[PDB]
Amino acid sequence: VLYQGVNCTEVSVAIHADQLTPTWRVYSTGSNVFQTRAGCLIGAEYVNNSYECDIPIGAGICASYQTQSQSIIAYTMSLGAENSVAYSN
Amino acid sequence: NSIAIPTNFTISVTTEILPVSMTKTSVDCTMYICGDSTECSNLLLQYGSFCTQLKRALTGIAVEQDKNTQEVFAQVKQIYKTPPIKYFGGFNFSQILPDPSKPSKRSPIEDLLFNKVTLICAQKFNGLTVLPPLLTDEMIAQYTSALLAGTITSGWTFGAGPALQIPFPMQMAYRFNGIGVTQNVLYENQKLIANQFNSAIGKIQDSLFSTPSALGKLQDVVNHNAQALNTLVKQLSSKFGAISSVLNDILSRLDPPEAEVQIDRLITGRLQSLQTYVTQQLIRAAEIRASANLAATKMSECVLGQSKRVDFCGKGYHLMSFPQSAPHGVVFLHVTYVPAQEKNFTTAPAICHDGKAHFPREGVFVSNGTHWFLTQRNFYEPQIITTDNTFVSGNCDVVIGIVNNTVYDPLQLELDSFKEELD
Amino acid sequence: VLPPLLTDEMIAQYTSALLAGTITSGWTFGAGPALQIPFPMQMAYRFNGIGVTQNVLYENQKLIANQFNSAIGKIQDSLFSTPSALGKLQDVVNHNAQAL
Amino acid sequence: NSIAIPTNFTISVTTEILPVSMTKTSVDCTMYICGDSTECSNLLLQYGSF
Amino acid sequence: QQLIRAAEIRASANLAATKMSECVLGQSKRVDFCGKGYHLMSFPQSAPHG
Amino acid sequence: YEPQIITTDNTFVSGNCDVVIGIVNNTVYDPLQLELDSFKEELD
Ligand SMILES: *[C@@H]1O[C@H](CO)[C@@H](O[C@@H]2O[C@H](CO)[C@@H](O[C@@H]3O[C@H](CO)[C@@H](O)[C@H](O)[C@@H]3O)[C@H](O)[C@H]2NC(C)=O)[C@H](O)[C@H]1NC(C)=O
Ligand SMILES: *[C@@H]1O[C@H](CO)[C@@H](O[C@@H]2O[C@H](CO)[C@@H](O[C@@H]3O[C@H](CO)[C@@H](O)[C@H](O)[C@@H]3O)[C@H](O)[C@H]2NC(C)=O)[C@H](O)[C@H]1NC(C)=O
Ligand SMILES: *[C@@H]1O[C@H](CO)[C@@H](O[C@@H]2O[C@H](CO)[C@@H](O[C@@H]3O[C@H](CO)[C@@H](O)[C@H](O)[C@@H]3O)[C@H](O)[C@H]2NC(C)=O)[C@H](O)[C@H]1NC(C)=O
Ligand SMILES: *[C@@H]1O[C@H](CO)[C@@H](O[C@@H]2O[C@H](CO)[C@@H](O)[C@H](O)[C@H]2NC(C)=O)[C@H](O)[C@H]1NC(C)=O
Ligand SMILES: *[C@@H]1O[C@H](CO)[C@@H](O[C@@H]2O[C@H](CO)[C@@H](O)[C@H](O)[C@H]2NC(C)=O)[C@H](O)[C@H]1NC(C)=O
Ligand SMILES: *[C@@H]1O[C@H](CO)[C@@H](O[C@@H]2O[C@H](CO)[C@@H](O)[C@H](O)[C@H]2NC(C)=O)[C@H](O)[C@H]1NC(C)=O
Ligand SMILES: *[C@@H]1O[C@H](CO)[C@@H](O)[C@H](O)[C@H]1NC(C)=O
Ligand SMILES: *[C@@H]1O[C@H](CO)[C@@H](O)[C@H](O)[C@H]1NC(C)=O
Ligand SMILES: *[C@@H]1O[C@H](CO)[C@@H](O)[C@H](O)[C@H]1NC(C)=O
Repeated sequence: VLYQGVNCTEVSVAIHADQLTPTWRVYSTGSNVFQTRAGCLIGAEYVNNSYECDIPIGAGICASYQTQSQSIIAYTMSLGAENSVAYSN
Repeated sequence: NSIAIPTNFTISVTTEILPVSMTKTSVDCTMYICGDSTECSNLLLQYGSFCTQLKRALTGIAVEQDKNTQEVFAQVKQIYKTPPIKYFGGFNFSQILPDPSKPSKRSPIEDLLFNKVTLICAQKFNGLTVLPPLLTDEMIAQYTSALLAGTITSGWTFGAGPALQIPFPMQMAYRFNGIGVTQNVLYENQKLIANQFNSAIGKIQDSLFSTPSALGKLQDVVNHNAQALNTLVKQLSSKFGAISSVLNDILSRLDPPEAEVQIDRLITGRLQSLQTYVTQQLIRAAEIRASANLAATKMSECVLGQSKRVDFCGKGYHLMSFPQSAPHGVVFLHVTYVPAQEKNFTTAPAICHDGKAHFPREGVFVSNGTHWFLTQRNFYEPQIITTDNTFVSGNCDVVIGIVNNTVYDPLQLELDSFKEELD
Repeated sequence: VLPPLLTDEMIAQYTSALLAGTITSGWTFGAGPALQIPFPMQMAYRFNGIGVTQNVLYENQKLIANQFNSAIGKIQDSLFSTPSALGKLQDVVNHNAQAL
Repeated sequence: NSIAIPTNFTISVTTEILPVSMTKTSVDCTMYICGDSTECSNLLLQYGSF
Repeated sequence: QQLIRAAEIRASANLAATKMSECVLGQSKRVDFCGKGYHLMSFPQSAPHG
Repeated sequence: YEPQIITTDNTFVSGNCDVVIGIVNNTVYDPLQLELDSFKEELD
């Protein structure tokens, strides 16, 4: 889930205080809470590896279901492979 | 019988600014109409799926805006990089290429464009939110850099197959042949052309920096979105015939029946305000889509190619274009060939030699008062009239306005140089 | 109803300028300064553009001029005779009138 | 192995008609809804900036 | 309704301007863009609202 | 890629050697002169 426009600290506090309006809870264990510019993403593990975008989240960040068993992984999307052109005179 | 032919030329750079994307908004329909009020929400349920339709319309717009950005900028198969030595025949691209010394890795022109146009939605935070773009400004800058590196090092090859390196002056030589000017014009005048290009780019920076209205097309989009949201928020203060604009006061003083009447008046007014806002956003989205489709077409035909369409890629004969990223849009720098310093020459449709009509193969017959020469149409370069430069079709009498002049056949003179006496 | 910013005379002047430019300079005036060229040579270049050699125009110049003049006369007869020829503009006028 | 090639040609002129502009209109909102009526205008003010 | 009509007229005007630039001020290789046949040249004429 | 011999028919001449930046030295073959040479120049 993505809580849009909110800090992960505010969401965590609202969870601990039993203030958040929806009554469902995501496990929200270690490494599954990641702060994006779009909002607080809970239930996805951020990886440094960049991959092509699958499910867009926002502000450059995408997520997909990957084998690492499998889980939902959040990542910064790749724009393409690099190709340095052998330019010369 | 009078034709004017350029004896010089100017390399000109013009700027075209196009919107690509619109601010992506979302609305919590229930919070806007019936914020923190159960009674109002229950009355709102009797109007059917209006909030659902409004949500779908705004979601569709947001997705469309990401589609527009993706279609305009993500047109390159690979992220291309320039060589470590920024030497391209004497052409200076340092003002359009990314500057590695600054964060965001944008070019000087892109920084100017970003500075001229003006995360947490502290303002208008009444159930109205703004979603970030899917691609960040850095990602757009990377696509622009890849497109520039591709164009500079590979010309149009990378846009229709694999990227193939070519020296930049030869890329220009082919672009000159495209407009209809021979390669030797570029090579003999290569330094002049590079100097005119560099001057034109400096003028682009001075023009955009000096004139505050240069980017009005993008600022108008930002301002119209701001006005639409300021109006939508302002409408919450209207009473629409109710005793009060605040639902909490209506519920605080009145019993359910009267509160329901006053709330229905407010629900009707707020719902009309949201329906108007969404309709306006859909119309604006259609306009932005058309602009984004034009920008993508120009990206493909002006930057990844060379276009023969008049005024499509700027005024003059098109040579090449360079994209630059801008907030909510794209700026194209169009490099064109502009004829200059024309001279008036006498012309003729054909030359009569020995009863035969000679026509130019690739050029125009001109006369400098006393002598006839063949020149290319877009650049004065007189050449001797020969059997290689012209073709023969029909007799002399048929062409209207035909003139008498010698057509030189190199073969016969060469044969005459070889002794005909034999003994 | 607000008047247009450009009057019908101003639009006619722009059209006349465009016709004078095209007729006397071909495409040169649209991408740089206007350069005069004799009209038959402008057509010769237009023929090369489509992929027909210049001698076809010059040998058949009178036929081409006659066909052009005939076609223009036919344009006037077609537009004058058929009341529906301009429906695309009349529909705009009618839709604005219906809306008001 | 058969190709057809023109031996003659015709110069043709066709007509294309395109709209460019629409009648420019303006509306006095207050006069249309509440013409020459102060009481109606005062009620109209409660609907906000329509 | 006027905004929707304005969008349609804008699209038409943009097409007319493109045709003015590519058909009248140039020569176009685009099939059927500047009429049927191989394009030679075009001439504009003013008309009410178009 | 389709390599061909550099000839006076494949290329055109404009200006002298010195003006072009990066010009290289290579033979340009003129078929006419070789053909002429095949036709006996001795005459006797
Ligand atoms: C390609 O062009 C750039 C400029 O367009 C050349 O780099 C240097 O850019 C600065 C821009 O600021 C030029 O002016 C400088 O301005 C500051 C004040 O802003 C002043 O304190 C400096 O003394 C200088 O005047 C600078 O002149 C320019 N360099 C030169 C040699 O003119 C870049 O060198 C060009 N690349 C090549 C390969 O020529
Ligand atoms: C075609 O036009 C170009 C310009 O559009 C001509 O090049 C220009 O030639 C003039 C005179 O030679 C240059 O002016 C000189 O500039 C130097 C700069 O240091 C200055 O010291 C001199 O006192 C004088 O002002 C001008 O800069 C130059 N422009 C460029 C861009 O190089 C060219 O000669 C013309 N060719 C023909 C055949 O007409
Ligand atoms: C190619 O086609 C054109 C027409 O599209 C041919 O020109 C036409 O030739 C005929 C016969 O020579 C002309 O008809 C004659 O017109 C005169 C007018 O005074 C009339 O008195 C005669 O009794 C007869 O009707 C016709 O007008 C003419 N069309 C034009 C526009 O000039 C041309 O000959 C054809 N060429 C070839 C090689 O097939
Ligand atoms: C037209 O051009 C021709 C050749 O381009 C000019 O003739 C040359 O003029 C120069 C003048 O210094 C002489 O040195 C050459 O020997 C001339 N060559 C020939 C073949 O005549 C001619 O003068 C030019 N005329 C005008 C009016 O510009
Ligand atoms: C080009 O030269 C030819 C001759 O080679 C000219 O033809 C002559 O024109 C005169 C005009 O009075 C006639 O009397 C001769 O009988 C013609 N001779 C031939 C062989 O045709 C022709 O007029 C010249 N054209 C121009 C424009 O000067
Ligand atoms: C191409 O060949 C010419 C000679 O035919 C070279 O010109 C000579 O260059 C040397 C360089 O030191 C000079 O000393 C000679 O005086 C030049 N002679 C002439 C007649 O110009 C030219 O440099 C060669 N070019 C290349 C790239 O090798
Ligand atoms: C969230 O709050 C912490 C509090 O220390 C702050 O450091 C962080 O920058 C905040 N992030 C956002 C996105 O608001
Ligand atoms: C191209 O030539 C210039 C001449 O100054 C030189 O500095 C540059 O290094 C050359 N490029 C390569 C790739 O050798
Ligand atoms: C064109 O050149 C001729 C001389 O060749 C001159 O008489 C005429 O006035 C010139 N026209 C213009 C517009 O420069």
